[PDB]
Amino acid sequence: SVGIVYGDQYRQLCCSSPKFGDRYALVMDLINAYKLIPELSRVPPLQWDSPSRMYEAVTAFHSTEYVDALKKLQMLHCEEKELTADDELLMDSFSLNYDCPGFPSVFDYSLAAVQGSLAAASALICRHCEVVINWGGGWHHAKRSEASGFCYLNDIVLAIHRLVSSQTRVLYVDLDLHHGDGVEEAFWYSPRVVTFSVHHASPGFFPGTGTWNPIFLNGAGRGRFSAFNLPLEEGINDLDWSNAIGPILDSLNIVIQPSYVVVQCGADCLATDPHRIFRLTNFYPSLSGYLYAIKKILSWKVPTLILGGGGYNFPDTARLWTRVTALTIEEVKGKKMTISPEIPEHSYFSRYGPDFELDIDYFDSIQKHHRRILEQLRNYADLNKLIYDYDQVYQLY
Ligand SMILES: O=C(NO)c1cccc(C(=O)Nc2ccccc2)c1
Ligand SMILES: [K+]
Ligand SMILES: [K+]
Ligand SMILES: [Zn+2]
Repeated sequence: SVGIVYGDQYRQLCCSSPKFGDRYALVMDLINAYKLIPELSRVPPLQWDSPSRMYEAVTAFHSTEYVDALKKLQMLHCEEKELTADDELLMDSFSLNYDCPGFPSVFDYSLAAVQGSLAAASALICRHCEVVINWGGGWHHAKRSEASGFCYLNDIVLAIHRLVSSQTRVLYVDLDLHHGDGVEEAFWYSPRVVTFSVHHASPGFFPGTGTWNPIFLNGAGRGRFSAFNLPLEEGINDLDWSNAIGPILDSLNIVIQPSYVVVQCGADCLATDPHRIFRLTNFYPSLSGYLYAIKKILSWKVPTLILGGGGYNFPDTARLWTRVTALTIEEVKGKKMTISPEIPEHSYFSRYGPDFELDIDYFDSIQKHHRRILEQLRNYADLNKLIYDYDQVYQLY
């Protein structure tokens, strides 16, 4: 089946943050408005037997002291009184400040994504679902003891850890506009989790990694060559973005033969995202780079976790992820999803004006990266004794 994470409490928590507002509600309600919910298996978020079991799960990646501080931040933001200087300094030591502020539900909000993505991983492991979608997850920037980029807990890392610990290899594909630094770092020393991020990178652009640092770092220790990156200049359209990552994706699957694929599908590469950097679309006849990538990953018939992430044009993010959800149903079940070009009437219909259409309202370096990435993949296969056909992989590019 195709699973999707939702629930009443989950929805409330995913809509409780100042940065992402009600985005998750728009996403799930547009999926509902297009009558996709009956096609999908609801995956309930994971809950625990006790505080200690919860800490045991979250501190599989995060430090106890960081989790403590994040919970304290929520507590402090539920009281009217201003933080003490000592508490401000404590929060600063975990980067729980500036772009990762406190708010009254910050811990419950952050933990909810973890609950959803851990449940999604478990549904894949027990083979209840062949693919699971979590549009409340995908928070790729959070580090062991540091919040970053409005990511407080790294649900992706925790989900991947569950998968790899269930020879199991996981391929992580990060389609967000931003470099997936938190996930890359978590598995920097781990050959069995290969990370691949395609992203914009340029001087001063967040978070700064995923590019020449100069040479290209790619993992360390036994994880050498296991972290892949494709930085792209601003302005790239569906076709060029698709041709840039298509052969890399196919080569990674052929060589790594992953037992699971985890995809972060942040929507901030859309031409209409307020970042205004890439020119991708949700068009489904150019073909949306996102849909091209997802279709290609699902053609591998590997159990796959599809997560959300960035996306700051909330209606267009719902437009894109609704099409990703329909495409996943089609590819996995084999059942054609016919979707009207009109946004159906529903709770948030007015948010899609004035056009009220499903299509978003939008009218050599890469060759060098391919040669570099192919060489790195050969080095990865050699170091990890993976038998693969070099000529066939070369023909993909
Ligand atoms: O998506 C991200 N990382 O995957 C990310 C990380 C840090 C900051 C922002 C950010 O604030 N973006 C934004 C730009 C313009 C308008 C609204 C929001 C986004
Ligand atoms: K990315
Ligand atoms: K790795
Ligand atoms: Zn992003």
